[PDB]
Amino acid sequence: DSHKWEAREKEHYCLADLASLMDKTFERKLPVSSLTISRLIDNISSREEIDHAEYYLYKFRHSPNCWYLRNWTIHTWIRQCLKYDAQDKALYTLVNKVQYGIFPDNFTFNLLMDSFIKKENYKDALSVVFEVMMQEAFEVPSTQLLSLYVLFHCLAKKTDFSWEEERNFGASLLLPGLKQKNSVGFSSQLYGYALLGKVELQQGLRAVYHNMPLIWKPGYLDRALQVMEKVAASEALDVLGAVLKALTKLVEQLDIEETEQSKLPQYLERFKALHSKLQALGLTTQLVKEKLSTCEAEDIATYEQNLQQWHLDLVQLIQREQQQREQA
Amino acid sequence: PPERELSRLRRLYQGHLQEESGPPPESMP
Amino acid sequence: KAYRGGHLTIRLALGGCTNRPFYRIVAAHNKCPRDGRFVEQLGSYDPLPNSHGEKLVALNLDRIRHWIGCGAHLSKPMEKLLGLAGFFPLHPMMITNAERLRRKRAREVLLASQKT
Amino acid sequence: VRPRLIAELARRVRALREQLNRPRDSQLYAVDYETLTRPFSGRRLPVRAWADVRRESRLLQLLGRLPLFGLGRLVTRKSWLWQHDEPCYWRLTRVRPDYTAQNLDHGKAWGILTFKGKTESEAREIEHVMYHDWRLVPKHEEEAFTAFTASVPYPPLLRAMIIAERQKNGDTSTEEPMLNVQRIRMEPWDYPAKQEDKGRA
Repeated sequence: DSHKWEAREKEHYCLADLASLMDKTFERKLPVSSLTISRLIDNISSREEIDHAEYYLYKFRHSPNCWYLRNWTIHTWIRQCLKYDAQDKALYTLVNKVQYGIFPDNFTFNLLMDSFIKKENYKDALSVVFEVMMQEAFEVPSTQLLSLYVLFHCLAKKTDFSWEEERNFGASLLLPGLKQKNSVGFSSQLYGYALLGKVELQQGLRAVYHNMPLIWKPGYLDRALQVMEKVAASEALDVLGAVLKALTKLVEQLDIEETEQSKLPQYLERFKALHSKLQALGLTTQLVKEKLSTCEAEDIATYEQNLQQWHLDLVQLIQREQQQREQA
Repeated sequence: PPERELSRLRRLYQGHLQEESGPPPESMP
Repeated sequence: KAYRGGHLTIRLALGGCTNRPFYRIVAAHNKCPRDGRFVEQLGSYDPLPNSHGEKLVALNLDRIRHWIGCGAHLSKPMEKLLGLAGFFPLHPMMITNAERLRRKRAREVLLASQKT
Repeated sequence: VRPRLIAELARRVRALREQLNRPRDSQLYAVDYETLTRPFSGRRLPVRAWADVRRESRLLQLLGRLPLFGLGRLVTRKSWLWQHDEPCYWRLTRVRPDYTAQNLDHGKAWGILTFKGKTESEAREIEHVMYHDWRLVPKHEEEAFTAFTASVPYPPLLRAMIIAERQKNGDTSTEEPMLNVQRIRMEPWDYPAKQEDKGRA
């Protein structure tokens, strides 16, 4: 998964001939084309040129063409930092997420996720885990990939996990909670539905929809207390917390629907009289090492198809750029 | 009104509310 | 005069002396003043109870169906007045203050009760 | 005739300074969250809309973190949650976001409205783009969120005319005259209107 692109549609091999054109067209307050941004990004052979692109993609993110940041312009940047470091300044676009604004929601996310653990990368694979959690993804077998990895640091870091990183824990499992294949893909939702429900009565209902894509209905224990019956029509975290709330600011709900602190007796007996059906019909970190070779047939077929859709792109846009120099 | 919409206004103005009666009467001498 | 985006309104006007009101409904521009010039003249409204107690109104309701027929905006007190008669239905704010004073007479039936 | 050579040339020089050094959205749609005023204007927001700016979040500061700036995504207003459980929302077709603005928001966009389930073609501009009453619909539970399912008598004096015109013209016709409602449409006060009917100050 390296030398598929790197026959790279050969071109000019300079930077100072082009680093004084983009800002010159920035200081004239003119827009900048989406073709002239790429020709610095392919010219990366150093880390001094990495912060050259950080001084340029910042100003092109804040350009009147806030669109036309094309997906391969991200990906041709994904090659260079995987080439050089893939440790710190490769990440430092994705943390701010708006002063550069890539969003490469593809197989391009996974190429810097699998190249993480090749150094075993325990710290810098906590972040992109959280930063593709917020972005719209998970129509891909990378649903297996993050779920294999959130249960690497569920086994590693063991605290109250934060004020708001407890909410970051559950939010990274439900959007990969799309797994009709196995019961642990449904027993992964019971993990996240639990500790998203623990912030319901300590920290507020608004804490689940700050920035992260979750909805405003106040029941997430009851989104867990209904689907485990569907698994029972076909989990040791919820045992602590459901008694924990029963142990010892703007109001936006209604005076007839109850504030759900008063449904904790109907939260115990609705759950505790139901887990016996799993005992009547019929640990996790090993179950993700089963799917690693079961599925994951490595969808490179649409990757190289995207490489041919991009060869449809860059030669036709350059065919435009040649017209605006001869007609003048 | 149905009592759910009567509470719906009570959702909006929780810092500024008075209390009230229901029906106005029929006549007055 | 040329008024930037003017429409036509059917307003009331003062024409009596001090402490003697006398209203008179007019078809006019929106931005001309209350006492000022109108486009066309319509009936008078007498707010003072005359001999043996009547509060008189005149309404030529043939040309207001030519003027609200031609899309004239109204004034709120005249909006109540055709509901007090029956050319229009009754205004909601006239219904509320009817019920409010009733409810302000429904606090009188406990102030009368708690004394005797 | 004495022509106004000055008052003619003084009109383009306002029309080329409401066009050249106009301030964009970025410098007049920020809000102080500690005094509740505005930069460059100073005019405080009414006390009915204090929590929505202070405690909730805008549209394009929610839409500043998505690929293609939400090329077809769903957006819901904060009020539309609290007034109608019926699905009222937009879709999107185009965005024209600002560039001077740090921490991108305040831009321009347009898309497709669906009011409490009633959809419409002819994509127009969104209302309240700078307003802070906005929430995003996540694509987990996206399909069931969008799940949707006479004539009046006359006031009495105008009633008194038509019955008398019948008695004048020849027929008794004790049929009551019934003016209709069924042409007059009743869109609510919560319906957002078109944007370029308004002008930006």
